[PDB]
Amino acid sequence: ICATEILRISLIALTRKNQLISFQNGTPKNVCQLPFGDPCAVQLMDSGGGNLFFVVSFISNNACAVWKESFQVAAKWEKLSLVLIDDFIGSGTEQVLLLFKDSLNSDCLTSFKITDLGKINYSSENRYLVVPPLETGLKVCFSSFRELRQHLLLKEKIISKSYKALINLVQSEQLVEKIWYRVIDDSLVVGVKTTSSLKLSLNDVTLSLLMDQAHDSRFRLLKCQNRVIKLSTNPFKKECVQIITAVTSLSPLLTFSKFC
Amino acid sequence: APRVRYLAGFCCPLGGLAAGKPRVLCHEAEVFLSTGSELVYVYDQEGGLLTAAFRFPDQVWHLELLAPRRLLYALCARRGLYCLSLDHPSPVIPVDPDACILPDAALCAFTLLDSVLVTLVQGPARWKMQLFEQPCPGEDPRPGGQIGEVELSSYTPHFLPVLCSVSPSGSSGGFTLEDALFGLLFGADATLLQSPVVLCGLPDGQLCCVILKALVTSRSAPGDPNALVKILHHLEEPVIFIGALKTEPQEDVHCDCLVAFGHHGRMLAIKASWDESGKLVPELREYCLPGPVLCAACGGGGRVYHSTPSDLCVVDLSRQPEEGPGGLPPMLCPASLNICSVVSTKLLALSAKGRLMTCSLDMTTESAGQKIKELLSGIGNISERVSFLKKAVDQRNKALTSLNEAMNVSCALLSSGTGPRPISCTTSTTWSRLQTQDVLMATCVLENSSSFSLDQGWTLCIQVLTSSCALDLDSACSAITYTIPVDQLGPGARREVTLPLGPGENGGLDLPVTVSCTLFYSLREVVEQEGVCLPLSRHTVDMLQCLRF
Amino acid sequence: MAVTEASLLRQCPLLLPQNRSKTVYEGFISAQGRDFHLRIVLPEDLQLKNARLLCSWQLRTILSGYHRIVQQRMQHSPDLMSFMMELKMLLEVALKNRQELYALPPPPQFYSSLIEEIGTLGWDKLVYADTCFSTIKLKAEDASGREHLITLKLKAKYPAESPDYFVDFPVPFCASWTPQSSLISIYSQFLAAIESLKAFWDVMDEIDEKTWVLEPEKPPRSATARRIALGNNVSINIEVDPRHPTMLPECFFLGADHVVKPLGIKLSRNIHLWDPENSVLQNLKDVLEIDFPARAILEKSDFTMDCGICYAYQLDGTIPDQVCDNSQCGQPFHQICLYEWLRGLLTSRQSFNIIFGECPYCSKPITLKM
Amino acid sequence: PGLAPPHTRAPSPLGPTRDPVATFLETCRELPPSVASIKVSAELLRAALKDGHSGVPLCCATLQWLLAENAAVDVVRARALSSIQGVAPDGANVHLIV
Amino acid sequence: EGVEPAPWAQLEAPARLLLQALQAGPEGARRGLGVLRALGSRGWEPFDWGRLLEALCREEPVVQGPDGRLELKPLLLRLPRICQRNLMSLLMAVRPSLPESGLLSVLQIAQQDLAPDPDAWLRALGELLRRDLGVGTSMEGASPLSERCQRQLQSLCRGLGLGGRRLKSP
Ligand SMILES: [Zn+2]
Ligand SMILES: [Zn+2]
Repeated sequence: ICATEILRISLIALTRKNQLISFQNGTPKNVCQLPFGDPCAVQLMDSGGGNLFFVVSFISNNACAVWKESFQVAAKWEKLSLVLIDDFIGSGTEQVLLLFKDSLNSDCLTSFKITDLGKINYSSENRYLVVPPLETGLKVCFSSFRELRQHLLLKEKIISKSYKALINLVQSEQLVEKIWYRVIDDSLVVGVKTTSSLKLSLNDVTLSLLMDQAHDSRFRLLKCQNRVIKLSTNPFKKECVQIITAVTSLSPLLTFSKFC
Repeated sequence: APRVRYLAGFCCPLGGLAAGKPRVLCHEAEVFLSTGSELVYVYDQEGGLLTAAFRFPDQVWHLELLAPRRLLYALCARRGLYCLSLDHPSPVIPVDPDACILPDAALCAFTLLDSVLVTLVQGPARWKMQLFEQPCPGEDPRPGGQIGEVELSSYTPHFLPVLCSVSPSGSSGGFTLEDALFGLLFGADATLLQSPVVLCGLPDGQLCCVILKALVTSRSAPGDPNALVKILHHLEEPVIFIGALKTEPQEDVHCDCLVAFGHHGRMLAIKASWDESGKLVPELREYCLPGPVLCAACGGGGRVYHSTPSDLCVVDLSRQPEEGPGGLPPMLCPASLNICSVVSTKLLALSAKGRLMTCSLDMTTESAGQKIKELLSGIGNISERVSFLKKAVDQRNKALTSLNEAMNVSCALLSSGTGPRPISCTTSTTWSRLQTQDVLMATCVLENSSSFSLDQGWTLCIQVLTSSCALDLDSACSAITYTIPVDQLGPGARREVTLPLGPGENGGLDLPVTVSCTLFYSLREVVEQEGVCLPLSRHTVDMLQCLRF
Repeated sequence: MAVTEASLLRQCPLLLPQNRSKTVYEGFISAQGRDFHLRIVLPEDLQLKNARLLCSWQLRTILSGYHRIVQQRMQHSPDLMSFMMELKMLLEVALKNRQELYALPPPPQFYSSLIEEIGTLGWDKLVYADTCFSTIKLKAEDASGREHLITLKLKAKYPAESPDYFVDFPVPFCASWTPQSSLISIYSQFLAAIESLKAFWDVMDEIDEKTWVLEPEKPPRSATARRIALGNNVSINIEVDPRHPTMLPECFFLGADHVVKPLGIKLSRNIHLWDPENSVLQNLKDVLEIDFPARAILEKSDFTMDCGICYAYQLDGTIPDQVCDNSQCGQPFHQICLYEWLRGLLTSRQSFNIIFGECPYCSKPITLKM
Repeated sequence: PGLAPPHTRAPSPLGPTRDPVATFLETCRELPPSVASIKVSAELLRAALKDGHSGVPLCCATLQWLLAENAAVDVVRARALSSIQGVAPDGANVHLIV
Repeated sequence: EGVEPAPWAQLEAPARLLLQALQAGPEGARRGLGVLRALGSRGWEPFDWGRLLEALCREEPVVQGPDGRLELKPLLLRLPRICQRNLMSLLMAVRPSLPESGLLSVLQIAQQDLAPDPDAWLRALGELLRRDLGVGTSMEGASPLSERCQRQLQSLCRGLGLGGRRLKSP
């Protein structure tokens, strides 16, 4: 588990099929896939601003690190006596420490490697003129990363802004209470319950259904027959109930097990 | 050598410690710490072992300290306000209720000046500032009797308020300002009385000043709020920090700047100008930093160390006056909330995990080869992430392009041009044959004349509404509706749909029947309820189109 | 397209109209693979004489030095579309000018491959590399035992395009660059040019050894002229052809009109005796029928005592009198030359009969009293 | 569709990329042109196509006879085309030469 | 308000001095040579032609012609016309010690391809530099002179008895 709100838990998992899956209140977002098999554990690593990893350890003495923000194996390691996650250096950002097998020596803390997966990498003919260039290159690369993230945030902000702009471009009292749907045999029945404001004497209303084209790769015209339903509530003022309903076939829509 | 040392660790929930409440203090070499729990800890900073721990009841919400009297005031949440002698005649120690002073059991905030105490207490709608004596002679630690109260009538209600004391030069855990800024903000009364002032920042985001000398009241002389409490600035968002800085640094520092900070990152800075008309004016700047700010502090020379959920960052106001934009380098330490800054630069913090730590800012043969190897590995590691983010950016650009095409189509479709150019939909009736009975079908041809391509995200919505005029008996079909996705239509292209209108039951067709097309754009599909419809044509089928000779 | 309905899409795709009436545009503008934030509010009508245009501080700092031009273009420009075209053009110019501050190479090809190639060379060669890794400089040796340098300047794509090569030696250096070639290739070309130009170097080194060379001092390797001194208060300048150094040079004489005439005469009479199998000195000595002095004065060789504007002594009776109040310049001038120079510069200010300004050579305060 | 009478912009059919039950199964669980030809004697085809209606003696009348039941035979009668590229019922293309 | 800075304000000081010297009439080129010997004499014995020939192609904006027209000019066309002519004369003088990559970018400007109101002197010194590199034979009638002058000179030489030499080789 990762976080909790009010009950809503955000949660990493992993499975027998060598997966690594996310969940945000029962919402399997952002699946991954892992190279090695028989996984034991995951720990988490922070590494700096936003650079969350998940370090995954396996039964077969090996481990992987997957980079959140792109559920993608950023690194793999082998033979791994141990994996530890902490600040061994003194920088104030987590590292990962990897211990390599005792075949080398009859001692534990030799044959190590410490790696933030970035600027920090430690392990167990002038050439000095080249160095400050490379250090400046590392710092420029890191700065470009830190700048791209912010640029990307800004693009998402602008896209949101312009969605809302469209919505106000075409255009308060709730014309509709709420929606409900049932399945009878091979029909979907979707219905919506109106309010006082919507006067079916004065207004022809319909109720269309629209398939998400993400599911609908094809030109299936989807058809819907509409009824209105007035029922009087304890007539034996007195409340009427108008509701509006649409009926369609199901089996054209469960090709991908699912639809929205 | 190691710029960050870890001194001890504490209990973190999932995620980490919440903000507002955790507090770090330093006297000389002791450090006093609350994590928003029932405990307050004392660490000797030489070897970071805990000398002592103090179990309060109910969530310590604030701490303050007197060095000369060797006392420590603390605020339990729904109980009141405790005082503890650090001499204090297992290392855990429960606090006895003898130490409670003014058990107001509703006080949300407090501060301290030389011989005076200031609280701030919640009630119903109007919150109220009070002011108490605090006995100068070393005696039984008592409050004394309240000198004064007020009611912050401006405030009508997670985020506690904050108080800050501001004294001028000539007249204490607060800030000493300079005479120019003091007179600019608080006026002549305060400047002549040499009166300390109290700044209360509230969760509304208002930042109110109170002069203390003016706050002397009784049951025969009630405090007038509109006279006595005044309002500097209204940040839209809650307040985290108030401070002051010696910009132009060129213990008792005579500050020149007044700093405030919002949860969401509205910084505010005020300075003295005396510019452009021969008159003293204030230079405000409402900056807008990134992040939800969690904590802040103030260090030597116009620097303001703050923290985000990402990283511990820093801002400099030192140099028109102070600064146009605020640019803020991280210091490559994690999200420390609860930061304190002592000057000698050596700051203290509580990591949002739960760690206490002391951030201390400030050739070879073939090891140079290993160094080159490490540097190349580093650049190769980062580049493979920069790549991914570039591709993400390409896709967000693609989203923006599609949306732009959408808005252009929409504006053309909503506009009047005297010819329905951009997208049209004609219908046309045709009688056909199914098994024995002739049927009446409608072909709805959609045509793109203009350049605009209807790429993925658009869908036709046709609706055939039978006879109208709502009856005694709600019918079995008031309308049929069809939807089809439009994909890769483009310019000059044409789509065609035939629909039945004609008698399936009873051999009876009622006229006029109106067939109406529309287009729906979905914001989601390329990546309150969100979509837009646009109104293409509307054909009525009447008898004359349905006759057959 | 012609109308601003599809031409605007095609030429600024990431500008999204917020409002229905296309009056508020917001979004990003592209220039040299870089997107800049931008919000451009029009009035209720389509007029740019008054409009708002806000930017990110990145874009403002990048449009430093053109604010007046953009403000003028807002008032002068008919349409928004053309204003955006002009703004993209202007951004491209600003970036291509300040290419120092704004760049990022592709490391997976670049940073590793350059070190691989320098290792292929050998690390005894390289002497300098800049912190942006743009400039590098390499060394080579003559068979005679002379050090000669070669500067390269590298782009974001080094192996794709040619790197700019700067070399001292006087003949134009030609380097056949391929995308397959590398630093060893250009270095081999450099050694080829070195072994070719060996002979010219030998001649000029022999002169610099055995003569009181006068007015180049610590000469570069590009220099083909050498004003040699001989006797007293007379000199001979000599320009040499690199391809044919030992061949006769263009040569002539400075000094006293009564001393120089017999030298020109003797040169004319003996010029047929030149032979390009001996040395320049060994030919000059038997042509002019004299020997040279070896640094008759090594300390007070010569200090050019001329106007430092007109490079003449005796301009219309006047002498070089006005000097610099500086140990490192000491450059004389004339009243007239220095007045005409200083009356131009923006720094200079004139009191009643006084002008203060910067010395032309060293840019230090110099005073002229007419 | 190309040789058709109207020469009007019709969308191309492009039959389904998968059967829908096949799509269901794949989702829930996660080149040269082929040719055939015949030959036949010109004498046979002439004597069989006698009553020479119109057009070229061979290949065109042959194609008219091959498509004599198809609705779009009058078009080919006019244009006198010895080759065509039709589609199919299943969306695939088919080109038939004589 | 209407103060204009010198277009060599932002350049390397020695280049600034050179371009200040060449401004000074027909004795501008000799003064350019005196300047270059007076920097062989000083601490920086080499002079960075490769930097000056980039700056000479660098573009900045101007507004000329009507009241309003934005155009981008390089330095060579933005600095004073006598500085231009005495520059190109000095580049004839020190051609051999110049980088060709920069020179060609300069000569392309001097050629003034597709311009109204050209500089005949700049174009002619362009041609005379091309001819001296050996990349501007050009297979054209691209001569320093005008068609007018070349025609009025054919017109006169036609009135003279052609000589027994054979210099053109048919
Ligand atoms: Zn002079
Ligand atoms: Zn000087």
